[PDB]
Amino acid sequence: DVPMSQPLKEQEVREHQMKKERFDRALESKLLGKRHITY
Amino acid sequence: GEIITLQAGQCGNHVGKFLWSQLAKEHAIGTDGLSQLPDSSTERDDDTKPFFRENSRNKFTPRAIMMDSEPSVIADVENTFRGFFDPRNTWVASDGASAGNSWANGYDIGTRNQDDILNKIDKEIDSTDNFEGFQLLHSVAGGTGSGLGSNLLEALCDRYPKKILTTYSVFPARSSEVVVQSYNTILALRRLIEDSDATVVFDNASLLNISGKVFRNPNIDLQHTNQLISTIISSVTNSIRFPSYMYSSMSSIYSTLIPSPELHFLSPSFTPFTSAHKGHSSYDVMLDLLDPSNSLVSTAMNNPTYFNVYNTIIGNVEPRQISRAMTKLQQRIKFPSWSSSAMHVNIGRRSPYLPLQPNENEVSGMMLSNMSTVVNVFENACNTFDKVFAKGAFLNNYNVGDLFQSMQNVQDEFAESREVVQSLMEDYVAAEQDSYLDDVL
Amino acid sequence: YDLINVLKHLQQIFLGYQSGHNVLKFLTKNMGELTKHYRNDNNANYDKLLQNFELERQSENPNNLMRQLLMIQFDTETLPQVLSHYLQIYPAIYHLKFDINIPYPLNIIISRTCMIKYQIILRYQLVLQYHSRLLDETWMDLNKTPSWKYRGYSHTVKRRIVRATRVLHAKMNHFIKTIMEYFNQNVIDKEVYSLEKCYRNPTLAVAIQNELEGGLTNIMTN
Ligand SMILES: Nc1nc2c(ncn2[C@@H]2O[C@H](COP(=O)(O)OP(=O)(O)OP(=O)(O)O)[C@@H](O)[C@H]2O)c(=O)[nH]1
Repeated sequence: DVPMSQPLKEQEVREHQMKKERFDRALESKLLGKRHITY
Repeated sequence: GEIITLQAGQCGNHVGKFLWSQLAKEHAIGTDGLSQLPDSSTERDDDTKPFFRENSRNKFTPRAIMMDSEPSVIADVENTFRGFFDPRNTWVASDGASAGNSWANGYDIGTRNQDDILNKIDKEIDSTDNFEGFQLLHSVAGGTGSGLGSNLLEALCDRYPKKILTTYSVFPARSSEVVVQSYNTILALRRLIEDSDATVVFDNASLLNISGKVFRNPNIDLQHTNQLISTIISSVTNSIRFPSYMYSSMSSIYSTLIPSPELHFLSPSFTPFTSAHKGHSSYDVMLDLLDPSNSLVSTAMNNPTYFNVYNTIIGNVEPRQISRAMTKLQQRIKFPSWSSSAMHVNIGRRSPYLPLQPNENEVSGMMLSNMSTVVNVFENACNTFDKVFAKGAFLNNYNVGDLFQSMQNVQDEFAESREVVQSLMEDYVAAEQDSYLDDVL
Repeated sequence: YDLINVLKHLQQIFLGYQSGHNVLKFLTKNMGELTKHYRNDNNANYDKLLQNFELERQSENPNNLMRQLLMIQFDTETLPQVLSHYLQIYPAIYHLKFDINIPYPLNIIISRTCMIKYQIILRYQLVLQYHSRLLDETWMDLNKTPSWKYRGYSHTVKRRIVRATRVLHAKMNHFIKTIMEYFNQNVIDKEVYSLEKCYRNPTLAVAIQNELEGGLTNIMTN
């Protein structure tokens, strides 16, 4: 047959979650960077 | 921010008794003024400050002064509320019982004893700092009541030009005494055009009909209508007595409801309520608020021209029915093309210290409308006055003081009242036209 | 520690939830101070405002530690400036903010990121409430001053100047108040309700903090 089209609801929720994650990661990197690595 | 209540006439005394009882039950103050809440938790979300003064005894004295020419009704209200009101906030003019249902005698009583009332209101205002305005409870039909109301309105406009003054006035029903009662009304109405910053209208005939509808016994007592008015006043003040985020001032409500000082007469509606099941959704609540059989005034209009409408829904409501009813109402209510189609809804929180009203969990709603129905009752009253005046010269027999020394000045004052209410209704009916704001477009 | 009372206090403080009266009183008491501090420079003394704030905090009940530990401060940047700093957007007013020093062991749950979110939301709500207060004061000056309501001398002005600006103020009120009610009901009210319903029989405090920060994000990502 033909390759199935990627679902519309799937790409909508994916772009929403990706926008939210980009904002969250930007805000987290802006807030002093709690993540650390030490020696 | 603090507001003072003014109970004029026996009607004012009755409605003040009912309203203060209702508020004491809501704010858990009771008939003794003492805090019905325990002293272990001081966290509160209401505001008893603008309506109650709390002393070292933690007793809440109602911020109200009663003015009347009949001491018996005030004494009875004191008896039913022994230990609630302050005896110093009582004013009976020290003239004995009432005499004469004309506006002349009432206004003369007000002018003679104006100093005592001025001292009382000055003492009440000096008790606190953040004051905003007064609340007047009177019937335009009552002669002494209307005279006292007009006198205090003049005093508060030429004394406190910075304090917005609103009043509650109930127009009489279709009866016989109107032939003189209407007189007082228009005279008071004259001052209502000049000094009154805001006014909520009521029609006694529609009030009696709606009470007979909601009450089982058609023999409607006047105290039942007083209870209805106390409920509507407590409802419109719910946003003030229970502010959360949005509405914390009556100035904002009169901003969103009164567009211009020439148009400050609003018609109320409240539904559903008791005075025990829930069968009126918020959508149903609002479509009933639109229904004429739920307004506190005789509509007598097919399609009234709504100018600015604003409502407060009491109960736990979801915004979906809110939006559905808003869309339906915009499809139903017509606005002039020169004005805005503004519709605003306030979510009024319920008091946890108030006993549960019958029909629990039944969402209710109040609405205040500015339309051409108030001017219909105004036209009825003015037509009755014009008939009884141009047809019979009997008002020249019941006058006091400056009005009794000469009746020609009384006739001139009545003609001027007719002229100013005519100009007012003409401004109203012109506002219904898109050409009202044509001077800018 | 009765976390419910603490979260209620912080919602009253930074979110204005059921606390519009206190912030409205604080704004009405010092409208002139705010406008004189926002029209002047940073060198202008604001110690009078700080004294008023500490007096109001002293008049506050001592049990509300969130309000008893409330501290005020002046920033060097505006609210759109810090918004451009934290978020990729393009913008000397609104330099005020409030902060709380979360102690141990409350600081392990109430971190500093949520505190910064609270400060941002509080400054935003302060801007909104000050603008609504300015609109209310304008309506009061229009409806109470006799000159504004007075008319005469073949007016041509009332219908053209007064009526026009009154309609314009009505438009501004129908915009600001509408958007305020929308944001406080569809965003603030819903998030408050979710925060109320989530702590019912909790499982993980880290999960509670994650839900709180997710609600803050939904507020921001609107
Ligand atoms: N709804 C309602 N209206 C009342 C009540 N009492 C008086 N009124 C109004 O008052 C009008 C009658 O006039 P009065 O109340 O006697 O006022 P007055 O003529 O100045 O006489 P006094 O009050 O004794 O001074 C009626 O038309 C009613 O509208 C009441 O208890 N309930």
